Amino acid sequence: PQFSLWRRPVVTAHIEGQPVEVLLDTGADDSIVTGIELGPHYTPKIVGGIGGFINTKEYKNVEIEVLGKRIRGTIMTGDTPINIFGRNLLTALGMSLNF
Amino acid sequence: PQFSLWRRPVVTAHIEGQPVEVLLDTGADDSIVTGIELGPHYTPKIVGGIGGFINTKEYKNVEIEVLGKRIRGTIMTGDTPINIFGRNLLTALGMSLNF
Repeated sequence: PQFSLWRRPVVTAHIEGQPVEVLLDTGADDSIVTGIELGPHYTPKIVGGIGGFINTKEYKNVEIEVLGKRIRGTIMTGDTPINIFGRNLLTALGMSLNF
Repeated sequence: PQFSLWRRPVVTAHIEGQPVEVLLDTGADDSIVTGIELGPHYTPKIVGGIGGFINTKEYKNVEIEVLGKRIRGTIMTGDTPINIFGRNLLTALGMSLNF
């Protein structure tokens, strides 16, 4: 199936059974969400975006449900204005940029 | 043809005949580049990214060459750490997010 880019390629994912709205975003190496609690077990980060950097909490082998797929993968949590699924999760999902 | 997301979907565009390396990025509404002079004729902006906002110069019906296509479209210029072609230019280019 497909996403044409006339609208934001936005979707609903359950991370550990909580549901979040994420933008599928080719331009990110990682995936940052806010709004969900992933717990105690993390290594911190610093991510760079357009206008600065933010402080995030890095979580590995995290349960993700999205597009009728069950995936395990790394997610960061922090100060993001929008939730993104970066290229790390799109490779896993089997996605391509077609033209 | 296609971009699988194992590598950054990066490409070379000529904006007004100058060549720039751009990341095709689904997660942007617009396209911001730095490094090129587009001239005097602009309306300013403020774009929001992850960590803040930046100040940009908005240019319309700008000549773009990329992927053996000649396109006209809006580009912003400013403080971007990476050059991006947002969803505004990918619709024009005939791109889709396939899975």
